[PDB]
Amino acid sequence: MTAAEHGLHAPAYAWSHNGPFETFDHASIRRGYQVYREVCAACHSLDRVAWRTLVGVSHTNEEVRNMAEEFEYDDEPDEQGNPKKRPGKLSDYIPGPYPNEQAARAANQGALPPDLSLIVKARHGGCDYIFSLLTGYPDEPPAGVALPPGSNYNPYFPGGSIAMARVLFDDMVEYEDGTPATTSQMAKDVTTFLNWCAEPEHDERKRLGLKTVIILSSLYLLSIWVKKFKWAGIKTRKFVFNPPKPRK
Amino acid sequence: GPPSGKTYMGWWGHMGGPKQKGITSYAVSPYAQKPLQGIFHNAVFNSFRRFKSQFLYVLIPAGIYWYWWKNGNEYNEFLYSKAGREELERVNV
Amino acid sequence: GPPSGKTYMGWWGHMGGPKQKGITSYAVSPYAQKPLQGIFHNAVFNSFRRFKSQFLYVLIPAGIYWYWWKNGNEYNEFLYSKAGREELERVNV
Amino acid sequence: SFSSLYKTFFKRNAVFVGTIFAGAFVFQTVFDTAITSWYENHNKGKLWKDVKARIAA
Amino acid sequence: MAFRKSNVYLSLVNSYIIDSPQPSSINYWWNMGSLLGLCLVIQIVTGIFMAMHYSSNIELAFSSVEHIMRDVHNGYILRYLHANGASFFFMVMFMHMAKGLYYGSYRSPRVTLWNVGVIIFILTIATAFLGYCCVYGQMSHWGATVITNLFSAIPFVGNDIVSWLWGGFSVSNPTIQRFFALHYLVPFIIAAMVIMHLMALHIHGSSNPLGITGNLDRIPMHSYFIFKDLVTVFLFMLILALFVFYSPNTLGHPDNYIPGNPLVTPASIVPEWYLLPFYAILRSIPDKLLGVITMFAAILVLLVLPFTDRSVVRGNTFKVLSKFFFFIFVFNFVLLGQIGACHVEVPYVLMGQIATFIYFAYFLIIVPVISTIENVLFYIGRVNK
Amino acid sequence: MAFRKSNVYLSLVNSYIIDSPQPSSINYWWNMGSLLGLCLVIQIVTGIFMAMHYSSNIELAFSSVEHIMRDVHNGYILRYLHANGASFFFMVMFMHMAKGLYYGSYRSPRVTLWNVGVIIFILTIATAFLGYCCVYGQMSHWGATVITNLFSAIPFVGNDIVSWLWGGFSVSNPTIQRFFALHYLVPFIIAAMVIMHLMALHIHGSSNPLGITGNLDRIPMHSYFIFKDLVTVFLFMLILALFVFYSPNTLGHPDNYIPGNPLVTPASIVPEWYLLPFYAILRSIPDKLLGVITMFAAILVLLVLPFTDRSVVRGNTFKVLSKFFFFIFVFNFVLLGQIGACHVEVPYVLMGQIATFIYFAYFLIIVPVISTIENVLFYIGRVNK
Amino acid sequence: PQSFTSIARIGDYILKSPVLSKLCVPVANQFINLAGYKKLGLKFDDLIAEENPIMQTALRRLPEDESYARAYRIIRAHQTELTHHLLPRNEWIKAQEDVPYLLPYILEAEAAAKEKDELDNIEVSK
Ligand SMILES: CCCCCCCCCCC(=O)OC[C@H](COP(=O)(O)OC[C@H](O)COP(=O)(O)OC[C@@H](COC(=O)CC)OC(=O)CCC)OC(=O)CCCCCCCC
Ligand SMILES: CCCCCCCCCCC(=O)OC[C@H](COP(=O)(O)OC[C@H](O)COP(=O)(O)OC[C@@H](COC(=O)CC)OC(=O)CCC)OC(=O)CCCCCCCC
Ligand SMILES: CCCCCCCCCCCCCCCCCC(=O)OC[C@H](COP(=O)(O)OCCN)OC(=O)CCCCCCCCCCCCC
Ligand code: HEM
Ligand code: HEM
Ligand code: HEM
Ligand code: HEM
Ligand code: HEM
Ligand SMILES: CCCCCCCCCCCCCCC(=O)O[C@H](COC(=O)CCCCCCCCCCCC)COP(=O)(O)O
Ligand SMILES: CCCCCCCCCCCCCCC(=O)O[C@H](COC(=O)CCCCCCCCCCCC)COP(=O)(O)O
Ligand SMILES: CCCCCCCCCCCCCCCCCC(=O)O[C@H](COC(=O)CCCCCC)COP(=O)(O)OCCN
Ligand SMILES: CCCCCCCCCCCCCCCCCC(=O)O[C@H](COC(=O)CCCCCC)COP(=O)(O)OCCN
Ligand SMILES: C/C=C(C)/C=C/C=C/[C@H](OC)[C@@H](C)[C@@H](OC)[C@@H](C)CCc1oc2c(O)c(OC)cc(OC)c2c(=O)c1C
Ligand SMILES: C/C=C(C)/C=C/C=C/[C@H](OC)[C@@H](C)[C@@H](OC)[C@@H](C)CCc1oc2c(O)c(OC)cc(OC)c2c(=O)c1C
Repeated sequence: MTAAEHGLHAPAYAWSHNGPFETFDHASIRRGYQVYREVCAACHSLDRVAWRTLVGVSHTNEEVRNMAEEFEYDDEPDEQGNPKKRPGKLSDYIPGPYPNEQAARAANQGALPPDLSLIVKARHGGCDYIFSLLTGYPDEPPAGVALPPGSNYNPYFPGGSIAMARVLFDDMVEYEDGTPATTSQMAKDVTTFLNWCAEPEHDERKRLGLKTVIILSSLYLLSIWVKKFKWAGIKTRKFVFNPPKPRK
Repeated sequence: GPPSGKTYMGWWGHMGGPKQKGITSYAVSPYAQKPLQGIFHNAVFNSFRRFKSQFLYVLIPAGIYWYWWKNGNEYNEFLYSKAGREELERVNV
Repeated sequence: GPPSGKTYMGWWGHMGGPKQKGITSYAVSPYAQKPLQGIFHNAVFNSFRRFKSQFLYVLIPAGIYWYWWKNGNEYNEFLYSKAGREELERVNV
Repeated sequence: SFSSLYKTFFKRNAVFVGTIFAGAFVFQTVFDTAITSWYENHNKGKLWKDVKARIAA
Repeated sequence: MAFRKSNVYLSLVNSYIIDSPQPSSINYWWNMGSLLGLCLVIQIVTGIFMAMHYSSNIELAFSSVEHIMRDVHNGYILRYLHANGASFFFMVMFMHMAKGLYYGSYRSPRVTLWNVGVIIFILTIATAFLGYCCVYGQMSHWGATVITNLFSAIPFVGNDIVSWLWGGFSVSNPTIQRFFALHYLVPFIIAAMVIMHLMALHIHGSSNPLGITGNLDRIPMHSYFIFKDLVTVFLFMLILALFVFYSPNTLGHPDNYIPGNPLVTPASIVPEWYLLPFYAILRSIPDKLLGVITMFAAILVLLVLPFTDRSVVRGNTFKVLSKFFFFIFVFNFVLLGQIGACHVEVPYVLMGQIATFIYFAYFLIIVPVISTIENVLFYIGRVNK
Repeated sequence: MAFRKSNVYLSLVNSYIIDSPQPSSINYWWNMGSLLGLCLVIQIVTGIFMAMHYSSNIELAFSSVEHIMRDVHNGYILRYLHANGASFFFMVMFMHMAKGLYYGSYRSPRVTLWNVGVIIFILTIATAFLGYCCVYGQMSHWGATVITNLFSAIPFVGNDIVSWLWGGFSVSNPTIQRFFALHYLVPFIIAAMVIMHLMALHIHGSSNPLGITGNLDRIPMHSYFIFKDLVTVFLFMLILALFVFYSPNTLGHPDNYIPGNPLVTPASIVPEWYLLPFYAILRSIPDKLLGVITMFAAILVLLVLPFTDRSVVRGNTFKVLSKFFFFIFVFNFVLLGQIGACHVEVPYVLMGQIATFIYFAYFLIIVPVISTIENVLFYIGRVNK
Repeated sequence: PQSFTSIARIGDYILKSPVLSKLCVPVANQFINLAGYKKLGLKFDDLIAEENPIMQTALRRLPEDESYARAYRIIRAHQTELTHHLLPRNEWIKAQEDVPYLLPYILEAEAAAKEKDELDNIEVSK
């Protein structure tokens, strides 16, 4: 398989959550949500993330409630049977930009922008790949590359021809905390947020892992010592042979 | 109980081995022995038994296969690179 | 195999019963017997004769229960009829 | 482990199930607190609690 | 007598786990069987608890697994334990099988034990296939499609058998729902087969690393091997926990985090790692029917070993040539797996075909030839004339 | 020796069903056990085949059973067989237990056999309850609600246990999905308990209608009892087929053809027929906790029989008073069932309370008193001085 | 499962041939030394899988003194193996001691078994 067909290898960035003892940077998850909302959400859904899950992770209960209520959801029909709407609540799932697949394709030149709830785990390369893709669109495709109309060149994408154009540009977002919204900063932030969307158990899983490996390592070492003691009599056992007198 | 078929192993008291005589065994209680205060250092010269005596039976076959793999992998990489285009068309079609 | 606990039943050749002597049994092959035609007259009189010895053990208890049931059922039907409303109010609370 | 230290608590007997279970209950509490404290301290600044301290609305 | 021996139920426990006379010299390789028992238990328990939150309907499957990952308390632990546990089940099984091959465990009087083992291997592979289908990700749908289609190679009735397996025109709702029902069932059939496996083992007892009789020096299972088994049980749990908590998706495929799509087979499709060697064997044959027959034959050929091993001594411990070729077979099996992970390209195709030949040649040519030669070497190497 | 005896697997089949020495006089009441094995097989097989088309989600459950009735080829046969099979399982089990009661089968040396049987009875009732919940009709929802609520009677932690079983605020999706997973599991636990039951039976063999030793005249299971069991197997199938094909809903409740509704408990609610006697016992106590305790005690009291039967001879065949009271107990049980099918009204309340007292009195008072009287009667009716 | 009769037939053919003998024996000697069974105090005949009728007949006929000695070598070897060590050099079985003590009993049993099988299936040519 050629390099182009495989796609350019995504390099290893120093994600602060890489490492057995590292949690996600929650300030980054928070900014990442803003990038998702102000940029990605126009074409990408996040169907598996319930509003309630952001609480105590990237936002307060109050902030999430206000965010949920900005959207309308189907409610139970009235006493006449007529359909009605209601503001979103914590139990609702973050809504997508399109009502159906046909509408999504119609707004993206026949292409279907995938749900991003599991994108980090659904791609080889994980965070490194997502980040590299978002920051790897060159101004022009390499010489000799025939790019189909409506398509864009990105070396990190298998085949190099991708239906999504570059969307991150410096300062397109104004971060609440004052962080400079460079393309790489935004890409770093959405990727962290998206990693959390894919693995919300991340921080707790690693914490339990520390408890589990410590207890098991001790149990393993203890069992070896206990085994040696129980076997000490057999291991040091001695035999002597004295050929019996010929008579039987 | 129903009559069962003969095998090559019995049970305690009639294990099925030959009659034993002339052999005397001795053992000492684990409680009377040194509390395993000689794991390393004392068992380092004995260690590598499965290495020095067994490593070649494992190493040679492993080396043969690894090099066979590396050789084929480097060739595949060459074939799909710009420089390998002519040979690819030759061996592929 | 390991030694297992003794029970009150063995197997063919050592069933665990008392030593038998003086008893002689005789049998004839099923192939040499009348094709199961000795059913009626030889089993119709015995049938119901066996149940004539047992029916009272079943029937009396059954009769006691069927009549206890019927009596309660009829009383319930009365209690919930217009004529039983007076007594219903009395026994219900 | 030291022999005399063990003997002052259990003499020459092994530890009984009752004491093993009682110790496991204490272990579970102390171990969890110690691990959680070390873990949260190791990631100080990254936790939501730490972020919420500065950030507000 | 002691109650453990007298009681009808306890006597079985005592017979298999307490007083069972064990050869004094069995090494740690003899610990894999207990590990396989542990694996089966882990899978069944985690599976049942997850089943309580799973929906088999094709439109709900993938989402229900996500529900287990996200909403169920400790659900991610159950799922990662079950998924990684399955991989460990196969690794330990390969080691258990390799141990048997090396020590001639398949030889008389343990042929029945070995054959029952082969059946368990087949059932375990089938079970894992069914379970993988239940997630209903891209690899699930396509794996279900390819595997069920294997039967379309049966002449005359092949296509009908496939339609029957599907319950329709393709892998659809009926297929996933029946696969989940069957995924629940087979583990219990495996359990029954393990009991049969243990029964065959019990009548002759375990072999040992010297390959000779263990009747002259036995030691009770209780304490000695009960505590020795504990060493590897903890090591197994430690290693499994490292994957479960620190690297839970390393043994899996990213494509299975994409819901099944009947209209698109991803270019990046690759079978689960433990199936790669058999996958490579099938791909090595440029013919539909023969590729299928050859792959199934790679499992069935295990049954000829008691007949092709002409040696007069059990096991490879004292055999220079046999030890060398055993390792050639092992690394050849790993290579087959690596080839299976590659695309159909030069020179991987020839390499796969050669490795496939070596796999079969081992059982049918190498073992009988080398064992006959070794028999003679042992003879002429000491006898005068 | 013959292969059926030497082979490790066939020797078990031979000892249990070919050469097993049977008392020459066991009558047709001894055929119920084989019938129970047949029932278990019928239930597991029809159940697995239906599981392939079933959806446990609370919103899809009722409709998936209708899908089995309407769309699945022969689905109605599978469903009617499974549903009517369950009723038959209980009728035969009641007869099996009654035979044991009559012939003193619970007496030493068969106490273990009896106790394992009680456990199986409990597991079977629990399994049937779980399955009924899976239909998710009106009786399913309310039976699930009431039965899980039985645990709320446990002081202090009762409400927590119920919330745990439900997996929520009430019987909902979590509940039905876990009940189905558990319904699939328990039958396998029952199969394992049946194996334990058979092991206990095997060490002492069956008793016989005379209540004396069967060691002086045994005949092999094979041919004699294999063919005698076949007679009842066909009779059982004949009767089951009559219900399955000609009157499939007679043993059920029309309300279960109405989807579960969390807001309405039908006035016509009635438990499954085989649960009625126990339902009547619970209803007889005007207290929540004591009612639940008494109902479970109705099952556990079976365990006191080996101890309360003071007779020196095994069984009722030669006992006038015991035979009479055994039938009093039998019809009292049927009456309890009839009372359960009635409304809580006069004079059914009092009748149920008296029949409940009689149920317990049989084991705790009638059996010991009558058996003692009979021992003395046998003594003074012949001995003289 | 190659018979010892077959093994001996091939082996003797090699030993009797000056060419094949000088060519094979040295490799066989190296094979045996590399096998390492002598370092565990075992003789080759101790290594023969015994779970078959021929070997059981052979072992039953083996004289008592030799049977006791074979028993000791087997037990000692298991003990050495479990300790993951080799025996002290002076306790190793010497080439001169690695004698086929059981082989003659085995060959005798095989010959008798072979004859019984031939006699059990004899055809009569009238
Ligand atoms: C991912 C799924 C698997 C996870 C669970 C697997 C756990 C077990 C698998 C490994 C195995 O079975 O290896 C067996 C091999 C044979 O060994 P032997 O019987 O000849 O030992 C004599 C010992 O010194 C007695 O020594 P002793 O009993 O006194 O302690 C032994 C040692 C045991 O350690 C273990 O846990 C077993 C490996 O404890 C220690 O001192 C270690 C200190 C950390 O032990 C070895 O020498 C290892 C050879 C490496 C080949 C591994 C290939 C795997 C692909
Ligand atoms: C009900 C829904 C579940 C369906 C399961 C049905 C399974 C059958 C249950 C019935 C049962 O267990 O009854 C046993 C009872 C004891 O009998 P025994 O051992 O003392 O017999 C000696 C026989 O003449 C030997 O006679 P033989 O072997 O030669 O043929 C016997 C008879 C057997 O019939 C059966 O299959 C059982 C009814 O065949 C016939 O002649 C029938 C002609 C059409 O048989 C009897 O004698 C009946 C006595 C009254 C029992 C009524 C049942 C209460 C519901
Ligand atoms: C369907 C067919 C299935 C066949 C599957 C084939 C198996 C696939 C690979 C399984 C992984 C483990 C291989 C198991 C091999 C060990 C078997 C064994 O029993 O080895 C014993 C051997 C030495 O034992 P000895 O008793 O002879 O030592 C002398 C004492 N006096 O021990 C040794 O010599 C040392 C063992 C070194 C093991 C090297 C394994 C390399 C495996 C690579 C792992 C895969 C990576 C992706
Ligand atoms: C910063 C916000 C965004 C993020 C994080 C993001 C991320 C992604 C990722 C990871 C993919 C999958 C590529 C693959 O298959 O490997 C993708 C695909 C795609 N995205 Fe986005 N995206 C963003 C914004 C947008 C916007 C605003 C649009 C619509 C104008 C868009 C349209 C698409 C389309 C059409 C594809 C399909 C590509 C293909 O399969 O060829 N994306 N995006
Ligand atoms: C769920 C699967 C399995 C379980 C639970 C299991 C369990 C066991 C156990 C407990 C032992 C005794 C200890 C040991 O030697 O490890 C054993 C022995 C054995 N098993 Fe398995 N086994 C399984 C699968 C297999 C397979 C797949 C094969 C071969 C194809 C196999 C072949 C053998 C043999 C030949 C032995 C005897 C080894 C000897 O004593 O030399 N087993 N197994
Ligand atoms: C020998 C036993 C078993 C094996 C080898 C096995 C193997 C597997 C495998 C490989 C998967 C896919 C895991 C993944 O990639 O996500 C799976 C999934 C599943 N299995 Fe099993 N399994 C076993 C027993 C059971 C049992 C008894 C149940 C009980 C119903 C069960 C229930 C499930 C469920 C609900 C899933 C879907 C969730 C998931 O993907 O983890 N399994 N199984
Ligand atoms: C799935 C359910 C069950 C199965 C498959 C089963 C099977 C058997 C079988 C095959 C027999 C021997 C033949 C016979 O006497 O019928 C037997 C005997 C017996 N069973 Fe069960 N049984 C079950 C449930 C029970 C229950 C619920 C009890 C008691 C509560 C019980 C108590 C006994 C006793 C005491 C005997 C001995 C009868 C005698 O020989 O006098 N069984 N059972
Ligand atoms: C001990 C054996 C079993 C008993 C006593 C039992 C009993 C029952 C009962 C009473 C019902 C309700 C039937 C109705 O009223 O429609 C039922 C339903 C069901 N059972 Fe079982 N069952 C058993 C084993 C199994 C097994 C092994 C499975 C395997 C999954 C299974 C699957 C089902 C299914 C899918 C239903 C729903 C369809 C229907 O209502 O018939 N059952 N079972
Ligand atoms: C199906 C699973 C297969 C796994 C096979 C593994 C076998 C190991 C089971 C360990 C049982 C040890 C019993 C010892 C005993 O009764 O001796 C008792 C002493 O027991 C103890 O001191 C407690 C040891 C604690 C061991 C921890 C159990 C680990 C649980 C994880 C295992 C999961 C499978 C009698 O001792 P005494 O001989 O000195 O009088
Ligand atoms: C789960 C358990 C429930 C069932 C318990 C009842 C056991 C009945 C099993 C019947 C086996 C009969 C074999 C006879 C045999 O081997 O003798 C063979 C002869 O067999 C025959 O002639 C065939 C008889 C037809 C058998 C009918 C099949 C029964 C339908 C299945 C019902 C069960 C679902 C040896 O006969 P010989 O003694 O004259 O040489
Ligand atoms: C494939 C299915 C599994 C295979 C079955 C064989 C393996 C059984 C392993 C189970 C270990 C559990 C054994 C505990 C029971 C031992 C005590 C016992 O049997 O006491 C029994 C009474 O048991 C009971 O009442 C109920 C036993 C139910 C057990 C439910 C798990 C006493 O029996 P006992 O031996 O004392 O008889 C007197 C002889 N003079
Ligand atoms: C929950 C269930 C748990 C299981 C409990 C065990 C109950 C046993 C009932 C099984 C009945 C089936 C037995 C048929 C097999 C008998 C033939 C046999 O063992 O021949 C065997 C060979 O069998 C095999 O290779 C595979 C057997 C797989 C069987 C899978 C069903 C010959 O064995 P043989 O007795 O001649 O001894 C060999 C010489 N060393
Ligand atoms: C109802 C139950 C049924 C129908 C059970 C059927 C069981 C069949 C066999 O097990 C006994 C079978 C699983 C076993 O064949 C020996 C495996 C080695 C099959 C290996 C296998 O895997 C693949 C796979 O996993 C894939 O995933 C995405 C994709 C695949 O192609 C691209 C394959 C493939 O090409 C092969 C040969
Ligand atoms: C996760 C698994 C669980 C929680 C298992 C629980 C099993 C519990 C017991 O089995 C051992 C239990 C079924 C058993 O009690 C001994 C039965 C005799 C209970 C009988 C029973 O049925 C009813 C029923 O069926 C109904 O239908 C609509 C309605 C009912 O009231 C209106 C009842 C009822 O009032 C009782 C007492």
